[PDB]
Amino acid sequence: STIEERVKKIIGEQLGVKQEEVTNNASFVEDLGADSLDTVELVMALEEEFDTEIPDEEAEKITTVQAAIDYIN
Amino acid sequence: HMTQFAFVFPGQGSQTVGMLADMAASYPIVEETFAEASAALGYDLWALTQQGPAEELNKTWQTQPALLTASVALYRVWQQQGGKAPAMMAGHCLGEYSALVCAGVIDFADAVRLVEMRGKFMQEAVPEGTGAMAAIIGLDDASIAKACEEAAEGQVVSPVNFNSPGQVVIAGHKEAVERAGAACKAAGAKRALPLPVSVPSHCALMKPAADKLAVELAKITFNAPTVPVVNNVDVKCETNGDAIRDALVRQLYNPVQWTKSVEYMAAQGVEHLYEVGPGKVLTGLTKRIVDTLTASALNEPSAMAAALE
Ligand SMILES: *CC(=O)NCCNC(=O)CCNC(=O)[C@H](O)C(C)(C)COP(*)(=O)O
Repeated sequence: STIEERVKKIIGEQLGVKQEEVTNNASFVEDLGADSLDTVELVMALEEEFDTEIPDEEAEKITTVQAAIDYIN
Repeated sequence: HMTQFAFVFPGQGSQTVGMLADMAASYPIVEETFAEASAALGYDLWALTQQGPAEELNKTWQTQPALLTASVALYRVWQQQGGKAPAMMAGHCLGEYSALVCAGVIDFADAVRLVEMRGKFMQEAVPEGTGAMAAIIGLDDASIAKACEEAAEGQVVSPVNFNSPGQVVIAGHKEAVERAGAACKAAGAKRALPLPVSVPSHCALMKPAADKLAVELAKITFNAPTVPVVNNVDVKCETNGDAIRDALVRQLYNPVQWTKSVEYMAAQGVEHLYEVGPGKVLTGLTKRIVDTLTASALNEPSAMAAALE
């Protein structure tokens, strides 16, 4: 399990979605069906697994699977 | 002619200071549309939307013409760049007025004046600081109705917006809304979220406001719609002027059936909802209502370009 695989699993867990649907280019709202409450929870859950603290100025830029992968690096 | 789409229009709560700033910078028709609204209202509506403060943008008799004008400006960008008309339209609360303008039912300047008055009647019926609306997330409809009945305490509070499975908005007196939200959370609700609206729309407190709105709507010409519009109160596509007027009157103090409205569009063969207004509220609801629907917003220039291609 690498960083990208762990980011993908969490997104699938939080959004209730199959792993094959969590593609690198999917956006949370328009593709995976998230609303704005689900995205705030998804960011929190990313801070939990990777022990980072995402400042909410740049949490608001994390709108796609790849944006989250790239932030965690 | 491949994918059938509808246009949906958001209501109060979706406004923000600076909304549509990128679209206006790309498309001069945005600010030309606001200049028409501004002339009807007597003040510069574009400046209010761009400079605020949010305290002014959030006062309902200014909120409502700001949102209506934003939605009509986005529809005019779409059409100006050659976009074709949607298969049908549905407006969420105040958005029903925006849909009726875009369908050709009500003249734009008439509508601008109309929703300013609607906000004034609503504020008159429930003064500033005395009402509230709250979104109860993840709780069954039997429990919310029970929480509301027990929290009334001689005041008004009831479910008014069926927004999706797992989202019902309640509204009434401020203190009653707080007691109902606390009891909802105590009964297993995930959140009880207060909303940025200055009046409690669609509850019984608005009934006297609806009586005055009926008289104002009688003074306005209604035309037959050129695109079907699904109304909030009955989930019906009315065409006659008297039917449309009556549904707007009743909308002010009866529940908004947004879940059933989106189900109906899907049943008619709509495959994609475009949200024609600021924010992404209606987009975030769509898949929780019908899992096979897709949705996106048309309030940024890049999204507009991609949808037109
Ligand atoms: C039409 C109307 O009555 N408007 C005033 C009441 N507001 C609503 O009915 C919508 C309430 N729901 C929301 O605003 C969003 O769904 C959430 C819960 C705030 C999440 O927002 P996010 O997806 O931007």
